[PDB]
Amino acid sequence: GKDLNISLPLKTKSIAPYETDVPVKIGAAESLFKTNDQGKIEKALVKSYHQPNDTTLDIELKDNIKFQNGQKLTAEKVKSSLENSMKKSDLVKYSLPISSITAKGQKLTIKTNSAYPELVSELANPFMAIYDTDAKSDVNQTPVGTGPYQIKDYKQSRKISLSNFKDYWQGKPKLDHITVTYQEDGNNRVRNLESQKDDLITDVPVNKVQDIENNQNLKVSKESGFRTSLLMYNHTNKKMTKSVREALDHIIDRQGIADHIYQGYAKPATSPFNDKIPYIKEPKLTKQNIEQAKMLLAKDGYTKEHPLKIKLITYDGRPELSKIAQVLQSDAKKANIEIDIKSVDDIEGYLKDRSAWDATMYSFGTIPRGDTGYFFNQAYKKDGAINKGDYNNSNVDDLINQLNHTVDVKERHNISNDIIKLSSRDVPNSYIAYNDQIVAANSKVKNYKVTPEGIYLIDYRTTIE
Ligand SMILES: N[C@@H](Cc1c[nH]c[nH+]1)C(=O)O
Ligand SMILES: N[C@@H](Cc1c[nH]c[nH+]1)C(=O)O
Ligand code: NI
Repeated sequence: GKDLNISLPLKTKSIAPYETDVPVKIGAAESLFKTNDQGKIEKALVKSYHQPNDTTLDIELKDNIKFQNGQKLTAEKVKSSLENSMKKSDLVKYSLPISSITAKGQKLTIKTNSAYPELVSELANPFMAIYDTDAKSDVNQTPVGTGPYQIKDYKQSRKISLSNFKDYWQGKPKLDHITVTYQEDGNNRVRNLESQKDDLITDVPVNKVQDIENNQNLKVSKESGFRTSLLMYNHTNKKMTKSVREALDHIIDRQGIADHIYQGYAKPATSPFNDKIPYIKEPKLTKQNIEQAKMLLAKDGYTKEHPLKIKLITYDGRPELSKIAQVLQSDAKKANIEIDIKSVDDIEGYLKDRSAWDATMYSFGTIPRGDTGYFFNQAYKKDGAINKGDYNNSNVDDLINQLNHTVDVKERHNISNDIIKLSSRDVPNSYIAYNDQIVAANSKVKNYKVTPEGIYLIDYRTTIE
């Protein structure tokens, strides 16, 4: 009727907002701040804020906002939500170095111990979305947010059912119900769309784009965005030496991957960050060189008779990753590396066992809110939430720590580029492509978001005509 069916990759376990960005994506939860369609930070739940000095953030919340259970969004509710998320999630904790929070009425004051200029930016992170900590339901199954669609039922790792919250603060939402089901295989997501089992899908495989564009019942939307595919190394395994990481870096053919695997919907990568960001100084592009890789591997004693063995993990959710793994395996054999590819259904859970993998295909949104700090703190610091391979170098740590208290924006750019230059020498990961996000829908579905941060999808204006 006005019911919308969505098919997404990357199944979740908990759907607490501090465990996954899914509740923000599907319209259930909202953070204090957001980014707009051009990627700039804006107030969302906040009416006004001020920073009287470099350790104090004063916020006044909007006065007309309710949670989906009818409770008012007050400063006390925001305090308890943020404190709970800090306690329950390392990602949230390491992004928000908050020393205290005080609340009265609609006003809250957030303090830090020292200057952290990216604090407001990180309050736009979907993992910091606000939920009602006093709700008498399990936040891991049916959290209660302020968004336009309330989660009514969750079948773990399979299906989320949401219903219109009529008193949504920005206006009455335009759909009656949304059903989200997980499907990891992109070809299956496309088949579900073509058969009308689903109405909106994300992460469309590039080789299906033409088939969908050809269909007059469907439409495809693409956004270049800020997501990077990569080969991530497990630094806790002593065999993954600098020579080995450099060898693998030279077996990748980034230009060929962008042209033939992504069919032009990606550009070859050097650093984590898309080269379209104008202040980023990218390292030199590595061109494939099998002879160089063989020479590097000989440094550690590997030969055709005694090759390096690598267990490489992959997953289906981002559909080009496993196509890249196959061609890495074929080419690596020419350089005396035998790669065994293991495709897994739950990538984040699988990689927690650091004895079970040598390298993994991976993807990540490296600059979702306009600053490089988030990525460096989460991917290049020990215990950072996306640093699955435990990369850490004290010299890089020092620069990241300096960046965190640096207010002057041009100085932040300079330190960021120094971190890129120093870290690149270690080959912490091999960044492969800056690739577009491709979303497809039935033509009757209108006003979903396909914007550069790669997080938002559903809002109170999304509809079916
Ligand atoms: N960060 C990886 C793996 C992941 C699973 N769920 C969320 N992320 C990706 O987005 O492709
Ligand atoms: N799937 C999102 C969010 C995430 C957090 N951790 C892993 N993934 C991304 O890769 O950017
Ligand atoms: Ni992810």
